[PDB]
Parts: sequence; C-alpha cells; structure tokens
Amino acid sequence: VQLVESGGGLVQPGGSRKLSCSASGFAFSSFGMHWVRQAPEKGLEWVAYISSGSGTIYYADTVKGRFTISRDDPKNTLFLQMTSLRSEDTAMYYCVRSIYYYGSSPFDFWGQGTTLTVSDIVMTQATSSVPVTPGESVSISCRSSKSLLHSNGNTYLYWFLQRPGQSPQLLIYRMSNLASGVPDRFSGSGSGTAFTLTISRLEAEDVGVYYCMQHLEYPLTFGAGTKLEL
Amino acid sequence: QVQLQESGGGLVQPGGSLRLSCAASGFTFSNYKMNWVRQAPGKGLEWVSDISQSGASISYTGSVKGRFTISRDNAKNTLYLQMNSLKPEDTAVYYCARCPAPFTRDCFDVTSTTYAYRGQGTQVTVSS
Amino acid sequence: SIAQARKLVEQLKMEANIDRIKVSKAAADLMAYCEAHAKEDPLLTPVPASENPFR
Amino acid sequence: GVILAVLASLIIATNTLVAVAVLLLIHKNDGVSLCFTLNLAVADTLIGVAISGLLTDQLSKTLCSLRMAFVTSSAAASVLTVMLITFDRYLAIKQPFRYLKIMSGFVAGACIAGLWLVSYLIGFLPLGIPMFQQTAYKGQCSFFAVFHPHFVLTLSCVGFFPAMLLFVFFYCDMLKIASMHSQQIRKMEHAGAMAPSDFKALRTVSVLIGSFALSWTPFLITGIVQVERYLWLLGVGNSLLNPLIYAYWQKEVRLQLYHMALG
Amino acid sequence: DQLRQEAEQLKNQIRDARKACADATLSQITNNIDPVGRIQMRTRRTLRGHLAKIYAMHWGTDSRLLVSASQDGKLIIWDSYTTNKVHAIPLRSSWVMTCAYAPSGNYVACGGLDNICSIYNLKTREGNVRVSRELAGHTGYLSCCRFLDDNQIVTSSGDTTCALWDIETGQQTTTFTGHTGDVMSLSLAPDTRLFVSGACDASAKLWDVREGMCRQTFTGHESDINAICFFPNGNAFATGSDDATCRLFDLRADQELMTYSHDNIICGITSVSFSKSGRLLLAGYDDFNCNVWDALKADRAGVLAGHDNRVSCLGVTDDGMAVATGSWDSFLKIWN
Amino acid sequence: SAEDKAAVERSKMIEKQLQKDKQVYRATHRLLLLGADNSGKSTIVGIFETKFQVDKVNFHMFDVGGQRDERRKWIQCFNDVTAIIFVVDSSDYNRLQEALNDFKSIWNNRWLRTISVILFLNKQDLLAEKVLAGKSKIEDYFPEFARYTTPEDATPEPGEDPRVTRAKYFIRDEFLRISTASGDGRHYCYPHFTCAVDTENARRIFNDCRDIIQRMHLRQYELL
Ligand SMILES: COC(=O)N[C@H](C(=O)N[C@@H](Cc1ccccc1)[C@@H](O)CN(Cc1ccc(-c2ccccn2)cc1)NC(=O)[C@@H](NC(=O)OC)C(C)(C)C)C(C)(C)C
Repeated sequence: VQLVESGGGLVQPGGSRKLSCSASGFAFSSFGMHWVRQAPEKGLEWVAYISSGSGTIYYADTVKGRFTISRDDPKNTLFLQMTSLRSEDTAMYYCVRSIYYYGSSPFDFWGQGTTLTVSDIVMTQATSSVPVTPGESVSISCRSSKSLLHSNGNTYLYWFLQRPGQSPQLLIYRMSNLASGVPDRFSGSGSGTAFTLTISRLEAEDVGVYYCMQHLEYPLTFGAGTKLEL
Repeated sequence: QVQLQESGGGLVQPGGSLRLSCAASGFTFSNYKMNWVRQAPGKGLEWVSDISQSGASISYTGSVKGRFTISRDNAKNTLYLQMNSLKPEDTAVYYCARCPAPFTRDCFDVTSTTYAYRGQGTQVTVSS
Repeated sequence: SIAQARKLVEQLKMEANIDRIKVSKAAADLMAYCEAHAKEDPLLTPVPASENPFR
Repeated sequence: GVILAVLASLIIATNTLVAVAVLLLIHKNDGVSLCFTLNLAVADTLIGVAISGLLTDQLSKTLCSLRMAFVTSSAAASVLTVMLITFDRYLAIKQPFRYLKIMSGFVAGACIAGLWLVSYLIGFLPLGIPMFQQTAYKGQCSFFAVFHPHFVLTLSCVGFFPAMLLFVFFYCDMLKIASMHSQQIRKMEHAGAMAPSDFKALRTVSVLIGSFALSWTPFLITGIVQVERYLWLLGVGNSLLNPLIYAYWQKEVRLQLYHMALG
Repeated sequence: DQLRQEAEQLKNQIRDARKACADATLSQITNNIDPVGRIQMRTRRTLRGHLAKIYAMHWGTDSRLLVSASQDGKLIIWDSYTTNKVHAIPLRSSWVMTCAYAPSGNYVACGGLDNICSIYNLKTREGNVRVSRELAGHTGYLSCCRFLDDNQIVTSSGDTTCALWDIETGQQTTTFTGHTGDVMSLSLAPDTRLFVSGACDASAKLWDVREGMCRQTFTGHESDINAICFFPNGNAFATGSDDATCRLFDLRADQELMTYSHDNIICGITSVSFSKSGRLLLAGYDDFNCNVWDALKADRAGVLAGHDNRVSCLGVTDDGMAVATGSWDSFLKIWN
Repeated sequence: SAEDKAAVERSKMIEKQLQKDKQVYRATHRLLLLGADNSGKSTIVGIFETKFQVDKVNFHMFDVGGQRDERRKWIQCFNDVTAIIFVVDSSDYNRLQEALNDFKSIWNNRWLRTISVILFLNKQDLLAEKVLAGKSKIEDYFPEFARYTTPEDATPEPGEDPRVTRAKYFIRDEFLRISTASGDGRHYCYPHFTCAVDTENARRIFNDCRDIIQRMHLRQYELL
C-alpha cells in the first residue's frame, strides 16, 4: 500500500491549481477518499469527501462554492480543483482512505503531504502535559458537548497519534477495541460524555500529539491536541 | 440388521430341476422389490429375473424365457425360484438382492461388490 | 477376500469388553438435565416483543 | 339504470381480487408474462369507475366534455393491452433462441410506460380540433351529444381494421406450427404399440377470436346507425369476460386463489 | 470358513449381552410429567438474491452473520438483523455441496464435486478475498468438511474415508477407515474430542481423534442415513433415515431408546436439529414441510409451512433465538 | 447513521452487479453426457468440460469420469439441465440388455421426470459388415426377432440390403417400446443414427433443443 501526491508551489491570490493523489497497492475501486488539511499553527481540519461510485459528495462550510472533487477509477487518480484562493489557504493537504461495512476500520492509512504556500459538536482538549519520564502512568481526557450513543450501543470516538516529522496513525476506533499493528498496552474507556485514554508503560518512541475525533454528524470536528515532552 | 440367506444348490446332470430360497429378516418384507442376480465364473454380474411388491409385475431376461419361474410368499418372508431343463452353460453363483428405497420404481443393484444389501451366494454345478 | 474377513472378526472382538449400565440410570439423567435448564430456552416460552431483536 | 348499477359493482369487484393475486405471484417469481396481466386488470377497473361516476353520481359549462374524454381514453387501453400480450406470445415460439437473451426487466417497463402516453392523446386531443365537435349543447348528457360522429367512425377505420388483420394473422400461423408437431408425436407412438389435442388446438383459437372480434364491432354498428342500449351493455360485458380468459387458464393463478380464498 | 462361524458366535454373544441389561423404557418413566402443548411460529425475515438452489448454510459464532452456498457458483454472507450483504465470492467450480464458518470468523471453506475443500481469507490488507490454500488427497466427491480449529479441519468424502488435515503444510495426518458405503454427514462433540458419522450402509460409528480407532457401533435402521446431530448434554444423538423415521441412541448403553414415527408420512428426512435445552426436535421432510417433535413424549406439536420445494438445510443459533431454513427455490427464511 | 447509510450503498452496488450476472447466466444451455465404455463416447467429443458454439449460441457439456460406479447420490444435482445425451454401441449383442436396463432406470426416476433424452446409436458401420459376413445370429439372444416386419415408415439408405434395415429398426423399436410406455406428456425421446466419421453432430442437438423449447412453450397455452 502506498499513496503519492503531487502539486503545490507558490500561488498569487486569484490563481488556480490542481492536485493529484495517485494510489497503488490496493483495490482503488472499493474505497472512499477524504481530503484533510493542517494549518501551520493549528490542528487538523476537514475539507471534502467523495464516496465510492461517486454517488455522494459532501463539503464543509468554509470552501463550498469554489472547490471541486473528482475521481477516475481506471487510472487510479484523485483530483482536486480550486478556484481563486484567499490568504488563509496556506496549509499542507493529506490523502486518506476508508471502507464502510459491518465491522470495518475506517481512517487507517494516510498520505504524505503537499506544500501549497500562497502568501456543530464542539470537542475540547486542554492543559497539554508536563514531560514524563519513561516507566510512569499517563492519562489523557477529551471532553465532548453532546451524547454519542446512537440508541444501538455504538459510541463513535477515534484516537490518533502524530509522531514528529511524520504522518498521523490510527490507534483506537469506537473507543473500545484496538487497531491492528499496535501494541496491546493502550486502553480506552469512558461514559457517554466523558472519555479518557490510559497508557501503562512509557517508552522513548511514544512522543507526539494526540487528537480526539468524532464521527456522528458528517461535518467532522477534531480536537486541540496534547503535547508530551521528555 | 439386514440379513439374507441362500440355499438349494448341488451338482446335477444336464436335464433336471431344483429350487432356491431366500429367507429375509430385519425389515418389512411387503414394501420392497426383489431381484435375482447371477455372476458367471470369470465374468461380471448379470441380471436374471424380477418381481414386485403386489405380486404381478414379473419380468425375465431373453435367455431364460420359458424355463424359469419366480414367486414370492409375503406371509413368511421367503423368495423362490423354480428352474428346470437346465443347460451346461449355467454353472454360476446366484444372489438375492433388493432395491434400496421403498415405494420406488427403480434401483441400482449390479455393482462390483460395493452393494450392502445382498446375500452370500450359493454354488450350482450342472456340467457334472 | 480372506484379508477383509479377518478384520471383521478382529474388530468384533474388541466390542465384547464394553461396560454397560441399566437404561433407567441413563434416562433419569436426561430427564433431570431437561428439567434443570427449561427456563433458559426462549423457543419454548414466546419471547416478549420488547426484548426480541427480530421484528 | 338498474342494470348499470349491478354492472358497475361486478366490473370493479371481480377485477380487484385478481390484481391482488397477480401482484403476490409477481414478487416471488420473475417473468415478463405477469407484468402485462397486471396492466389488463388495471385497465378494466378504470372503465367501470368512469362509466359509473358519470351516471349515478351526477344524474340529472364543459362538465360533460372532459368526462367523455376519460371514458374513451380508458377503452383504448383495454384493446392495446390485449395486443401487447399476443405479440409477446408469438416471438417466444417463432424465435426461441433470440428471445431469451434480449427480453429483460428493463425492456418490459419501457413498453408499459409508453403505452399510457399514446392512449392519453387519443381522448384529450379531439376536443382541441374544431372539426370533431358538435354544437347546440344542452342538458340530458349523452355520448353523441358532446361528440361528432365523424371522429368515432374514422378512428375505428384507421384503428381497429388494420389492427384486426394482425391478430388473426398470428393465430393462423401458430396453428400451422402446432399441427405439425402433433403429427410427429403420433408417428412415434405407433412404433411402441405394434411391438383430440389438435381439435382442442382449433377449438381454443375459436374462443379468443370470438371474445375479441365482437369487442369493438357493436359500438361501430350503432355508429353506422347513428349517422343501442342493448349493444352498449354487451360491449362492456366483454370487459367482464377478459379477466376469465387471460387470468384463469393459468394454473398458478388459480391455485393461489384456491389456497387463499377463505382459509 | 471358520471366520464366519466365529463372527456369528461373537454377534450372538454381543446381542445377548446387549439385551441382558434392558429393564424398562424411556416412555415408561416420563409418564407423570405434563406435555408442552402447542407452539406456533411466524416467519420474520426473507432473504432473496440467489440464482439457483441452495445446498448448505452455517451460522456465525455471534448469531448475527451467516453464509450460504448455491449451485450457480456463489457464496454470499448476510447480516440477519438488517438483511444487508457484506461479501460476494465467485467460485471456480459451479458444483458445490458444503460450506463452513470458522469459530473466530477469519476463514470460510467450501467443497464439492471437484474432490477439494478450499480455504478463503476474509481479512486482508488489499481489501479483497482470496484463496489461501487448496487440499487434494481424496478420490470421490466431497460432502462435508467442518472446522475444528484455526489450523486443522475434518473432512468426509464419498470414497468411504474420513481424514484429519493440517492447513499449515497441506498434508493429512490421520485416516479413519471401516465404512462400506459413502459417508454423508458428521457432527462434532462440544469438547472437540469425539465425533460421529453416518454412511449409506445403515450404520453409525464413534471415532477417537487422538488415537484413530473405532470405539463402538450402533445399528438399528433399515435404509440410508441422511443427517445426524448431537445432544446438547453430550451423551446422545439423533439420526434421520430414508424410511421416514428418527431414533435416539444412548452412548452408555449402546441401545436405541425411542422411535419418532407417524402414519401417513411416506417421505425421507434431510436434516435434524435440537434446541438449547434439548426439549424439542426439528426435522425437514421432502413433502415441503417441517415438523417439531417432543423429545420426551414422541408426539407432534406444531408445523412449519411456507416453502414451495423440498428443504435442504436447517440450523439453530447458539443462544437459541431463531431457526433458519433453506430450500430448492432459493429463498432463506428466519422463524421466531 | 452516517456509518450505516454506506452499508446500504454497498449492498445496492452488490445487488446491481448480481443483476448484470443474471443476464449472462440465463442465456446459456447446459448438457449432460452419459454412456458406457467401448462406445466411442470420447470420439464424438473428476469433472470434464467442453464449450462449442453454433450460430452465435453457446452450449456447455459435462462428462463425469472421476467417481465410483454408485450413481444414485450425485445424480440428483443434474435435475435442471436442458437435456441428457445417451450413447450406445449398436454392434455387440452381448451387452444390449445392460444398456436397456440403465435406460429404463434413468427414465423411470423421480427427480428426472421432466428431462428429455437425445439418443445416439453409434457405430452403424460394423453392424452392416457383421450381418453381411455372417457369424452370429440375433434370435438366439432375442427370441422375438423371428416375427418382425419392417414398418411402412422405413427410409432405407440408397443401395443397402433390407436385412440391415430390419436389424436397425428392431434395435430402435426396442428402446422406443420403453420410451413410449410411461410418458405422461412431459418429456420425449429423439432417436438418431450416427456413424464414426459423421461431421454433422452439433446441428442435430441445435434442432432438438429448439424443438424441446417450442413444444414446452406450446403446451401451456392450451394449444397442444
Ligand atoms: C371455462 O369455461 C367457460 O365457461 N368458458 C369461458 C367462456 O365464457 N366461454 C364462452 C365465451 C364466449 C361467449 C360468447 C361469444 C363468444 C365467446 C364461449 O367461448 C364458450 N365456448 C363455446 C363457444 C365458442 C365460440 C363461439 C362463437 C365465437 C364467435 C362467433 C360465434 N360463436 C360461441 C360459443 N366454449 C368452447 O368452445 C369449449 N369447447 C368445447 O369443447 O366445449 C364442449 C371450450 C371452453 C373448451 C373452448 C372461457 C372459455 C372464455 C374461459
């Protein structure tokens, strides 16, 4: 599995560009795709989503009216067309995949990055964290503002980790069960409004920023992030 | 347990008569079809006769017509075969087989020793 | 054919050594087991409409 | 009017019970010879409602002008649905191999939707053309009062007569093929003996060209006279015969009706 | 010569010993208890989408997912709660006779007239399903291959032989012999240590997995045996034959206990099943129906109707909440 | 519900794919090939396969030769095929009763009561030589051969002895007697005469399938 993207550069206001996401290593015709942008001084932000078979398209509300998303299955390429951009679009974009069926695991693989320099449920994180010596116990909590139990026993809350100088990785989905390829030393549980993360053993390769994300209403809202030092 | 027996063999000279019997047990004798099967000394098994549940569906093969008779006695669970005026070419071993399922019109009896519902066989000698 | 007949006799000789018990002591256990687990059978007693996952 | 009141109830009653059975048979099966029988029961139902509504509900201004555009339109769909069933039978006996791979659910739906569009302009357009219109309109509403005899006689000439020759032309060929097959069967049966059906094949086609030829002719018969009430009753009486012919000779339709009538 | 005499003497001794320990009967002991009455079930869900007849099915370990096999070469996985398709796997060979579902839910197996029971993988990185292994060591057709663990499987074929396989290397380890006709079905004990089989010579046998030798033999039927199932306790089983009868056997006594036979029934039986508490018995017939028997009294109570062709499979969920049936008109139904 | 709408979308896509598959499935005719050894069955053509096409129509033919001699269990699978092809060798008198017995057993089954049979009488050239030379008789095996007369429907080949014609038609009538004794009007039998070097063998199957379909359709409209 590999995702490579090309484009970006220097753009004067009022211009236009085109970004391409090339996929190779998996069945491209059965996955939905997402575009996620990260500000140089803020957290992640949702941009657009295109379904499988191009039967459903959604946008956030800060771009709608000047952005367009498209796909081409035979050539395994993903496109993003932009109209004249403002000075607030200076961000690095990512390419994500997700498959939806009973028991699946969305938001598993991420992209690389692209520099394009030009010039509602609220989730709150806070207090950061002091440096932690290895071998201790650390707890992280993310606070919501609405119930996340959809009358069928499913609570939607995902956790991500971004190592410095790399791309985010998936840790826990649906706040109960751990993802594949991750050590079994991570556990998470909480109530319908309060949530927490528990790590038992601290190592030298577990430093970064942790985010809490919710998937219940399609305008997706991320957290603020907590930095762990040494 | 399905069990069948054979009796009525011996050594005879060309020209004579003898009888055979097939005693049945372990199942309802009135709901099945009965056959007689004979294998030559060196050849495969060959169909010979037939009889049905009611009593009148008799059939034979071409080479025994006018010389063989087959009848059944439902009140004692016994099968019979009356054969007379034999020929030196009849020096084979006879068996008493039944069709697998009841209330049927077809069965598959002639099989290379892999059929479970069959008798042990009896020896008949006519040349000398 | 002699090889096949020998095996049948050999197999039958091992079945004469099995220890057996009376029928009543085997039927009583079945009756007790049936009577001791009747209340965990949703098929015998109709499932209430409030607790039925199938509708 | 007492005859019509009994007539109005029978037409709706016998046809709604048939459409319930057919729609159930359609779900647990997949055949194109069942979508057309649903149209036939629907087309017969709207005829009974329209004729009953005009007389009994509004028994003694363009009140009657449009209401003579609904009855005529419904009667058109009755004939054309019959002509779609016959053309379906013919292709599956004359072209056995090229019919299996081209007939599908999508094609069947296209024929039904396009059927209703044509029948709409048959009844709605005529009042638009000044030529086919009478004058001196008044009370005592009747079919001839609000319509021109030229319209109804001309339509029969172009509509019924060319379509008539097609119906007969198909069932005469199917007798030639059917009679040939029965001869071969008899010949082989004579060799397993030495060691009727065709008179039913010709006594069935007699019924079908007997319950269809007399559908439109009596209405034209009074048309030639008018340029009566007994002829009209027999004309819509045929609409009661059609449910029996095409929805009782089928073994599957009868059995479900038998098994789900009152048990 | 002497072999037949010794066999007859041994059989006589065995029959005398078996008949010398029968004092009473099951029907003579359960006379005082009250009956269950009448039970009525109505269909809740109907699943459609198959193209031809259905030959096999199997329930998942969480009683939510099930798999089905059809003669047109398809293998679909359903979601019984909401009637949603999760997968659809095309087969290389059109003729398929059996299917299975792994206890952990990671593998699926199937086989048929090609003398091979294949293995499929459900959780892959590429996002599709693919064949993981193929096993070929049999001669006749294959009628049942049933999982035992994530690394081993038990198979019975039509050449009068059963075997124990090894998925990792593909080589068989143990072979069971002793039948005369072809084997048609098998069932596994709850502890996965013993299993039984039924052949077309009107007999059944009890095997031992660890050693590979026959333990004891029960014979009380008169025709071929089509289905077999195990008691929930683990000390009895029931069989269905081609002469319209069912019988119940006791392991500790080597004798049959009761016969479930009724008049005006002249059709064979294709499948049997039990309940969670072992109080009811379900059997599928060739006359397009399904019957519910009373285990402790042997009298009919309730009928299941609605199929328009013969039934070929029948199962019960692990928690005992639903029954699923499949027939030759390619429709699956769930009763409750 | 955002994660449960996509499941419905995926299910709809799978159903639309199965809809495409059905049209391809329904437009192909399958055939089953039976017979015995020493019959030249392979010359005409645990599972075999053979695909041939005539006039842009596809046919599938199967041959089973990987199992034992017990065929009362795996024969229930082929209960929805178009037709059954039966091949016999009409040049050896010692093995005719077996062919007759298997034909009767197949015809009188309960799960195959709506399937037609196409009959091939292979090896028609050796029989003529055997009768012309003369070393074995037929009344010794079949006593009824001494009172047989050629029917008026005979169409002898140009320049052939009438004894060969009588022998051929007696053998055909032997099968026809069984064929026309237990038929309720749901299936029939199509005899044929086949040589070892004939080149027109697919056209006969084509015509027989066309006739089968036409008769089946005509029967249910009360026209036959
Ligand atoms: C189910 O039996 C019925 O009650 N028959 C129905 C029926 O109502 N039949 C009538 C329909 C009819 C009425 C008036 C004029 C034209 C048609 C007749 O057609 C009955 N018909 C008789 C009939 C046929 C044609 C005509 C006719 C048609 C055109 C012109 C002149 N006469 C008149 C009467 N019956 C037979 O010919 C029977 N034949 C038979 O072997 O009976 C001993 C059938 C039935 C087996 C076909 C249907 C056949 C339509 C289902």
